[PDB]
Amino acid sequence: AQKRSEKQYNDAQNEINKWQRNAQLALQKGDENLARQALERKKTYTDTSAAL
Amino acid sequence: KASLDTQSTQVETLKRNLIQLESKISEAKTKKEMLKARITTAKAQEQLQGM
Amino acid sequence: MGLFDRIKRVVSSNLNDLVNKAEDPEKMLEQAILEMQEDLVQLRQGVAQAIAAQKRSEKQYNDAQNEINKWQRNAQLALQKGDENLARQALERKKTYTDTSAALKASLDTQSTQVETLKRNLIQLESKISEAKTKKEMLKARITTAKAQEQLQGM
Amino acid sequence: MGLFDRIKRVVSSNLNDLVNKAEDPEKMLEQAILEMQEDLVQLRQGVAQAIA
Amino acid sequence: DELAALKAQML
Amino acid sequence: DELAALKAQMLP
Amino acid sequence: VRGMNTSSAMSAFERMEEKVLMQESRAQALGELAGADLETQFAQLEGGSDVD
Amino acid sequence: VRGMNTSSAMSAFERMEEKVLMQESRAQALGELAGADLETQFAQLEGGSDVD
Repeated sequence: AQKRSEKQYNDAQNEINKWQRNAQLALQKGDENLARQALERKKTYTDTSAAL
Repeated sequence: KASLDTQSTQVETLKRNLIQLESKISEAKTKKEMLKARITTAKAQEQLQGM
Repeated sequence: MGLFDRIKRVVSSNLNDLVNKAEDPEKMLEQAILEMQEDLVQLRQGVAQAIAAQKRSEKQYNDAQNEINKWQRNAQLALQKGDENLARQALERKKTYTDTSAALKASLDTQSTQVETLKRNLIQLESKISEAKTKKEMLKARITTAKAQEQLQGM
Repeated sequence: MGLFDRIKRVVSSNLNDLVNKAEDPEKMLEQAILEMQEDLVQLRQGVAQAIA
Repeated sequence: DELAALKAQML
Repeated sequence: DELAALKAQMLP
Repeated sequence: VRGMNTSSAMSAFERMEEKVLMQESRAQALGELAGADLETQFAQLEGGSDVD
Repeated sequence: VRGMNTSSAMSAFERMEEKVLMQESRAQALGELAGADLETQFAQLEGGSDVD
């Protein structure tokens, strides 16, 4: 179970990196909504990670 | 247009609510794994304590 | 109130028993694999019919074009005949046919877009089954490893 | 909800049971061999008829 | 349509 | 505030 | 895509959780085997052996 | 032409309302799929990809 949580935690960390890259890409794209979603996503993952 | 504007606001609120609801279930789902791990550990601990 | 509580307890006990009993990765995957393929086949049949329909529509469109060409020859014949009415009829018919062709073209574009969307969806669907197939093989491989691992742990 | 859950388990078990009964390499090949041969004979006959 | 017919008449 | 930060990130 | 209760979707979700737990459990079982001194000694021995 | 209760006319009217609603519902379902971050990221990614 600990390994599974770590994998999930690792996935969240991996997701955060991917999401951050997308946000940077979104800024280049000029779409405000895509950038906004990334910011919201970053906050929940960090909270989940801290709890985890 | 008037009906649509009122309708649009309701849908947006529902969408916002839906996102919050989705977030809430995900948080709950995460808790079960944590809850399962402590419970299993607790079960293991009592046997050791009894011995 | 008491009855509702009793129902929940019975349901919870039944649910707990049910998930463990039916939790077989290999059995579920095999059933799932068969079902997606069957669903895909139905979609493929529909796509084939749509493609055939588009071809049929093109043939109908071609016939209209052919009719216009035949009518154009008639207009030349009308001049030799010297009858005003025959020439007038051909012109009116030519105009509606062009309008019909435009409508047909719009329909064809919509049909093409639908087919393209279906094809795109099919490709995505096809990719999912391939991924699932790859996953199934990987899942099966893991199961064999687990059997090997347990024996090693035991000895 | 319970009925739906039961159906998935039943369907998977039934599907697994059905494939397992018919999962014989020799039997599947034999059944397959008979079908193609019959088809081949029909196709050959059809080709001969077509030629005629 | 009448104008179109006149052109057709030539042939 | 996060949105403002995102806007700053976007400009370069 | 939603990953909803879709029967195929549901089965995959059920299967994924089980394999990860099993793999983790298998790793844990391996770790228990690893914990023994003879196994531990082999790891130290292996590094020297690899160079040779 | 009137579009009156004519049985053929009536069926077409009934059918037209249903398909539009279904199409809208399908679009809404697609929109829900679109709402997810991975799907959103792809759109940003797609524009860059198209240029390439």
